[PDB]
Amino acid sequence: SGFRKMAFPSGKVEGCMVQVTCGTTTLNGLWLDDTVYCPRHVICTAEDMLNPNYEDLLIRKSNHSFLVQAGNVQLRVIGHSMQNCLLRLKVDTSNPKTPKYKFVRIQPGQTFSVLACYNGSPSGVYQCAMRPNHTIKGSFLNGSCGSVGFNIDYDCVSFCYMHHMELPTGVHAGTDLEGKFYGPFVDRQTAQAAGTDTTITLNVLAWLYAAVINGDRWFLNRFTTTLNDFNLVAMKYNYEPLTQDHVDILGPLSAQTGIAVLDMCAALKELLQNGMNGRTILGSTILEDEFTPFDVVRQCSGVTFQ
Amino acid sequence: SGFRKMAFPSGKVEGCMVQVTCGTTTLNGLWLDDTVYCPRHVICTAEDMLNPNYEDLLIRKSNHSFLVQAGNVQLRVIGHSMQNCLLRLKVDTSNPKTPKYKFVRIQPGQTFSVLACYNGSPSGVYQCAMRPNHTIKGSFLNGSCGSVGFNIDYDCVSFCYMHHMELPTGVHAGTDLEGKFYGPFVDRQTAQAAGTDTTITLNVLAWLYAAVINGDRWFLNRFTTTLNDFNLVAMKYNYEPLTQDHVDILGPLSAQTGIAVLDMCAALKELLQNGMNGRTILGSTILEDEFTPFDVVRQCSGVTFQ
Ligand SMILES: *[C@@H](CC(=O)OCC)[C@H](C[C@@H]1CCNC1=O)NC(=O)[C@H](Cc1ccccc1)NC(=O)[C@H](CCC(=O)OC(C)(C)C)NC(=O)OCc1ccccc1
Ligand SMILES: *[C@@H](CC(=O)OCC)[C@H](C[C@@H]1CCNC1=O)NC(=O)[C@H](Cc1ccccc1)NC(=O)[C@H](CCC(=O)OC(C)(C)C)NC(=O)OCc1ccccc1
Repeated sequence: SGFRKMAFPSGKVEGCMVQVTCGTTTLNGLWLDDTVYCPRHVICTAEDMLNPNYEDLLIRKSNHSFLVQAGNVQLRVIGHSMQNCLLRLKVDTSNPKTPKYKFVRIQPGQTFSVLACYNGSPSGVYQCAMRPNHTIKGSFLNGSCGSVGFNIDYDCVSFCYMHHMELPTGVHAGTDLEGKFYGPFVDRQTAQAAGTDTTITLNVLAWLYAAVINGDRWFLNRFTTTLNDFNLVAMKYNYEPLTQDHVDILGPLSAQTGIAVLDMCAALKELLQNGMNGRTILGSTILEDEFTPFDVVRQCSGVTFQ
Repeated sequence: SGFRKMAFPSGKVEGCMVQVTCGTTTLNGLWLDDTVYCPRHVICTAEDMLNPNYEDLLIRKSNHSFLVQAGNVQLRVIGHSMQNCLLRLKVDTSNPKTPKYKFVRIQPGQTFSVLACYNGSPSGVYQCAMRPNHTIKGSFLNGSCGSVGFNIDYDCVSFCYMHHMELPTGVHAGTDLEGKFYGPFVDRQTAQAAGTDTTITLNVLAWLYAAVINGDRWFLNRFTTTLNDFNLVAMKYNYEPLTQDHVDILGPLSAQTGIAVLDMCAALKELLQNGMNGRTILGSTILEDEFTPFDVVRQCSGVTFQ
């Protein structure tokens, strides 16, 4: 029993972190096979940051403009190219610790583990959701750029995020491992702001299923709702519209608990309208939206505490 | 910026996890050098669980009664002994992945990272506090016994917890790596219950410092309090008494923010008495008690967002 925000074991990713220096800028890189991936903003200096032209900044560098350190060992750069907002630095050594991996672009609402890293050395791990507005609520200081986000399926690491920047609200933006940003953001110091966010409805519902599997039913009611009547209420409370796809995704959790999705929806409608009356759900006084249905299945018992 | 419950990178601990079988019971073991540590309740079968005599159960086993698997490789047991509620199985191979490590007995209120493990294979990592009543609010299923808790200082792993059992409230109990339980609990299936818990006052205060360092001051007030007047209020709200030692521990955070401890105490007194008025602190609608002062210093910038 219990329910915690649980990150993937980070060992396979720790063995891939390096430090990348260019001029007086140091940040983190990811070393797989004989390539090191890092944010391209490593090539900026102070002033470059406002209006940098990366093609023009890069063509001015050689291979030996880049210093790469793996632990206490210098990796020699024998090649470099730019791919979107990332650099791909070819090095002379293949990483002997390279796990099976994939690059994946996660979708809004999905979760992943972040390995916060400084000067190429891992310092902590925590679980994030990709918000609807394409930012994450991370925890990052200066020097954390190039820290990556990932999931693990079997023994395969699916990398999905590389950290690039912090926005004025203290939330975070970055790219997939193709260097394509999540959201409308750009790697330069303009006046960009996170758009308005929404509560992730599918996840709140998954988490209500988790509470049931774990033995708690207090928030349920005798009612049902239609997808549409639910969505009218959803909009009023800044929740994402529920779709039939979301209803189908919730199938297996519905089956394990015996609670029809739209019945769980009515329960949710009631919680939004009435509050929790000073009670908790899985120890929480608020409606948690950062566990997916897959997160609940991965953590909860396959047997309901009936 | 940001503030997350952050676990230590788990790689050094993942390389030490094995599976230990005895009869039809499988659980996790920790492999350092040529010793594997596991809960001694591995030697119980069904019925043994209520009134087991471990000395009598153990003397009936040989070395080859124990099956130990490291990944896909069988480690041969050449020795075994009991130490408190743990077994120490000597094996023929020294773990080539043994990190620098210590065994430490953590104190109530202190935190640590848990590597949840099943059948010797790590499945997730999350941060816990040791509650005042010597339990943790973990997330564990059947097969999770022998999963360990740890901190990392530099590159040294300080192991502090091994998981043994779940109590009726869904919270968890276990031992240090000497096999001595945290709390009055015993490794048999009696009618034991967690004692009443308390809120960890020192940590709540550390977390209020974290909120200030991160730029937020809304909860402060013009008042001060004495240690004693504070404690009268503390008792009324099920908070631990504040001690002078706690005040001294909070020194560096006090210094970084310019807020005297007892002034932060007055602010806390006010929050307990009045509530948060529908506002959040570091994104939380409740007073968080699972970050130590060391957790705040390890995660927050050394520069206050003034
Ligand atoms: C990692 C970079 C690194 O590790 O090595 C040194 C370059 C930084 C991590 C950030 C900083 C704190 N926490 C983090 O997550 N990333 C950056 O410093 C990037 C750098 C950069 C350089 C060139 C081109 C593009 C990006 N910059 C930012 O994150 C930047 C920080 C501004 C900020 O919000 O912090 C304070 C201290 C001023 C409050 N953010 C940014 O430009 O956002 C857009 C914006 C700027 C100004 C006004 C309004 C919006
Ligand atoms: C790990 C053991 C393992 O991995 O391999 C198989 C042995 C178990 C992890 C627990 C179970 C679910 N989550 C966890 O954290 N640990 C146990 O099963 C131990 C086993 C044991 C055997 C012999 C001697 C001592 C301990 N037992 C318990 O945790 C036990 C479980 C009872 C429980 O609360 O679960 C449900 C399903 C019945 C709700 N807890 C226990 O004995 O607590 C004291 C108590 C028992 C009965 C009534 C009141 C209090």
